[PDB]
Amino acid sequence: YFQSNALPPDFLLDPVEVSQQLAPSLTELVTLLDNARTSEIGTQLEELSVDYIVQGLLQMGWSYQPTESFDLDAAAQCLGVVPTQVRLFERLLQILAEVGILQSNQQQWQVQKTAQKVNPSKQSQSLLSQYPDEAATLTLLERCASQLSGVLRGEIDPVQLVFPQGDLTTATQLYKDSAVAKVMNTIVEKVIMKAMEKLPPSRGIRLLEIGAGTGGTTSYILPHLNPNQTEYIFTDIGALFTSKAQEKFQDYRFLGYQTLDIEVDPSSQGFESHRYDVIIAANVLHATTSLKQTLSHVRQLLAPGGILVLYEATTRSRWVDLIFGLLEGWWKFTDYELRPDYPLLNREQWKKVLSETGFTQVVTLPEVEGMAEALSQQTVIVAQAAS
Ligand SMILES: Nc1ncnc2c1ncn2[C@@H]1O[C@H](CSCC[C@H](N)C(=O)O)[C@@H](O)[C@H]1O
Repeated sequence: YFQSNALPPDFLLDPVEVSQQLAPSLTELVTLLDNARTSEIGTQLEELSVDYIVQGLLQMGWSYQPTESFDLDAAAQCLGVVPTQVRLFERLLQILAEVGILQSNQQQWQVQKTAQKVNPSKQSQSLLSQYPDEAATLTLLERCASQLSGVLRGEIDPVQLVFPQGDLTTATQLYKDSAVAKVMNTIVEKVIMKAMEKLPPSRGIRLLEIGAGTGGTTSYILPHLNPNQTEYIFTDIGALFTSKAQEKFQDYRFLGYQTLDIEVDPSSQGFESHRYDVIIAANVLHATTSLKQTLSHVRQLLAPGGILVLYEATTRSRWVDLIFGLLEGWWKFTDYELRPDYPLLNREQWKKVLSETGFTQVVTLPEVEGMAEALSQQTVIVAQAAS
């Protein structure tokens, strides 16, 4: 029975082996997603996003006419974009170019077509009656994007728009109970419960969640953990998040709460190096300045042979730009050799930097043949600390 608990968690299954065994469960799980419905709603949200950008630009006095060329800074200064929001402002122009309203050569911008009248809020409500199931996303897009000009002009701290004290959950319902998040979060749970199904009765398991928010992904895991054999450290950079979560999860008695900034050495923050079996980071690692230093801090927490579970969006999204792209974390990135103009990585980029930062046996999920395109826009990545 008893082997020494000081020795590494050799009992953990391999991510590839976990992926193999869950494969039939995933082929049934991804068909529960509506191919057309989540595709329809995705396209329309990208069209709505344009409306919000045009609405916001006009409210700042945008007066540029077709053929006219302007400089990015000059336009920012004209419309009153505060200096810290010009990165976001550039991306909003890049989006107008994708749809043909603007064109870009050099760092100069030329108007192609005059933008027409928009009422994105009237159209938002239409979408809400059509698709009440994505109400969290439209409500949050409404609160953040219908205030874009306030944000670009620095009159609103976007934190109060995305994560105000009186409402941290709306941003979590997006991460937790959207159609796609339900699939991805179930994978996170099934992966974690499969990886540990060989845990000796003699040994406890230690999990640590980075950037856990108010527990969007956490809530999928906790119902399956064995309180007698588990320690679960709920961390976030913000104390308001851990405090709301402690309220939500108060009757799970095996939970620890603590604050962690994954951009600074976790050992300087009260965390033991290389003594966590499983690290969860859902939708957080991208929001840092250097993925290599961030992933090296993550690696520093993992026991030899321990498991990282990552949940990340992998594609550009205009409606996401109008919510989380308002925040500092979205544009923190400075590792331009890897991330030239957007904080997110695709599946192949994530595998690459993970192998460079001391991980192996990297799996990306789901990978099912006829799955919805929307399942290719997000991924669960499982990787093993390379002993
Ligand atoms: N540098 C950092 N270190 C740790 N957490 C961070 C961080 N920067 C941002 N975060 C946290 O990352 C979270 C992104 S939203 C949280 C998502 C969460 N997994 C959920 O499903 O609810 C925020 O709560 C934010 O506070």
